[PDB]
Formats: sequence, structure tokens, C-alpha cells
Amino acid sequence: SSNRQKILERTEILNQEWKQRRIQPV
Amino acid sequence: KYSFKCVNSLKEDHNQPLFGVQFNWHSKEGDPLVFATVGSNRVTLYECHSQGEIRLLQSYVDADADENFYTCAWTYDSNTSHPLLAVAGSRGIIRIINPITMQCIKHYVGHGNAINELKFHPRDPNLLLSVSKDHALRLWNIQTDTLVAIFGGVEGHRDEVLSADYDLLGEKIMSCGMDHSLKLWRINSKRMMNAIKESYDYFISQKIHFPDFSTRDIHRNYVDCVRWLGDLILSKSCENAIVCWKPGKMEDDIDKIKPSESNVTILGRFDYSQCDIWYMRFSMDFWQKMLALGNQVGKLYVWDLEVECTTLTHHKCGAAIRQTSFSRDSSILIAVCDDASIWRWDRL
Ligand SMILES: N=C(N)N1CCC[C@H](Cc2cccc3c2OCO3)C1
Repeated sequence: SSNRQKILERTEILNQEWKQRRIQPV
Repeated sequence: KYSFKCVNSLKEDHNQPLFGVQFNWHSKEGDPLVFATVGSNRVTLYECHSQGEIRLLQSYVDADADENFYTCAWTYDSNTSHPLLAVAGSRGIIRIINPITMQCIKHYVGHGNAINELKFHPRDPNLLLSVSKDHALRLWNIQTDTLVAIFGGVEGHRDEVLSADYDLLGEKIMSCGMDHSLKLWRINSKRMMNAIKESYDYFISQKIHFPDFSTRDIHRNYVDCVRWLGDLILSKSCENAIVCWKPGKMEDDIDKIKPSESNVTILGRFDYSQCDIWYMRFSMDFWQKMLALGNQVGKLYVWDLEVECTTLTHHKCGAAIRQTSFSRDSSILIAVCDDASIWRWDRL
């Protein structure tokens, strides 16, 4: 579905932002 | 296609209901999987290790024995990359806890009553949303310690707000509660973007009385969980179904919906049984490929969102599962219960 494509592209943007980060482990 | 094995369980010694559980999705690839649980006046951190090991890391015990935590949410410090954990509940106080030391950094008083859910903005780690028993939602900037906005008033909720969610890009919020309604609040409006920018320059909070959409036509009882699924919404009441729906007619663009829009379109329902009691959350994994919901007799339902059901049971798990949480890589699923028990399910 078209909605699933929006989920893919938007979660990919958040994943790329997460991949750029190096948060200290708890 | 998704199968799981129950590898471990435990019970917290306070023996009170656990209402919230969250894996820290901010931990970097190659770092240990950590989750927090909340219930009673407690916040406890655990680390997941191989062979189903659940390692107790530390616990925060509130000085107030009458505090009852209902929710927690993870974030990080935008300058030091240090993890942070926000918690809140019956007392209506937001506590920002340092998870490395389990000490409280600071707290926010504001809500006139109990806080039912906390959520962090998906792009700005400083933007914290709280939903409350006082019928309002509040947006906080935890960098400058400012109340950005209060969403409530003339056309706000008319009873406790139970849940809310930001969309994937953090442009809008959908809230829901005891008045049976689901309300949309856009935060990418010129007004809200400027209020957020001003919170960084600091305070006069925005008072948003009018939502960008509202419906009472999805459920016929308390709406206790809402999440965005792209431009669609997933929401549940105690009617043994999670409803997938959208504002307006079938072909209506979510960003062209006018505030007076009278229509809703139902796209489907996830049907289940024995989850007719109030205050039961569902959850999704990071990629929104799986949907999970526990029921009042300890069964855990898992659906594949990339097709439209797997039932996970253990003979010793018979208490209501209040909330579940997937690890970021979706390899682990944790369920927390009304009897203080915690269950670890590993994906096969
Ligand atoms: N509003 C109340 N009276 N509460 C007592 C019971 C827990 C409530 C917090 C909560 C709200 C909605 C869905 C939930 C949830 O906890 C687990 O799933 C707070």
C-alpha cells in the first residue's frame, strides 16, 4: 500500500538520524 | 510468520501492577538492550543478555510511597548524547531521571492531576508531551525547562486524556481519552513552530483551545491507546478490537483535512478476545512491521502489519498484560503485568 511506502521512507529518515548518533550506553 | 519463545520471567518485589515498559531505542548498534519498567513508586532498569538473561541494573524508588508511576519514555541530551528517562504517574509530577545513576535530575509540576502517558518528539529529543487526568496535553521543552503549550480548553478533551502519539516526522499529535474522542493537534503550524523556537530563546505558554480534527465516531467507550501508522491511525477502546482508521473520506489527504471535517474512514480492525477492561496498551516495533497487545488473562497477541495473528501464552502468565515493548531490532518482546511480573519473549 501507499501508506506502507510512507512508513518505509519516514522510518528510514529516523533510522538514518539514529545511525548518525552515538548515545552513551546505560 | 513471526514466532517467539518465552525465555525468562521475574516478579518485582513490590507486587503492584506494572503499567509501563519501554526499551531504550536510543542505544547504538552493538550496545546492550536495556528496558525500563514502571509501577508502584518504582522505576527499574534491566539489561537483556544471551540465553534469556534479564540483568537487574538499578532501581529508582520515589521518596513518596503514595506515588504511582503510569508511564515512562526515553530520550537523550542533545549536547552530551547522555541517555535520559522521563517518568510520571498519579502525582502528576514529571521526573527526568539520569538512567546511568538512577537519580532524579529535575522534576516538573504543572498538570492539575495524574499523568497517563509521556512521549518524546521523534526528531527533537527535548520535546516532551504529557497527557493528563486534567483533560489537557502539555508540550515541554526539557532543555530550557519551559512549558511550550497546553492543548485543552474550549474544544479540548472533556475527560481524562489517556494516550497520545506524534506522527513519524513529528508534525502532529493524535490524542485520546475517556470522552471517547480522538483529537488531532498539528505542531508544524507557523504558531507552534514559533512557540517551539521561542521556548529555546527563554515563559508564556501557548493555550491551544482548538484541535485540527476531532471524532467520537470510532469507539463507543474510553479510548486508552492511540498510535500513528503512517498517515493512518491505530486506536483501541475496551471493545476487543484495535481500529485502523483515518480522518475524512477514503481519498482525503491527512494534510488537507479541515478542522471541521465530519467524516472518518475505517480501513480495518484487529480482532481479539478477553481485553475488555480499561487501560491496556498496544505497541509496535520501530519499523512498524509488528503490532502487539496483551490481554487480561496473560495472552500476548502479535500481528504482522506488512500483510493486512500469533498468540503467545505461558501457563504461569495469567495476569493482565498492561503494556509490551519490542527491542529496537525487534528480537525481544517484553510484557509487564498487573501482578508485577515481567515476561521475556525472544523472536525465533
Ligand atoms: N487513568 C488511570 N485511572 N490510571 C490507572 C490505570 C493505569 C493508567 C495509565 C494507563 C492509561 C491508558 C492505558 C494504559 C495505562 O496503563 C497501561 O495501559 C492510569
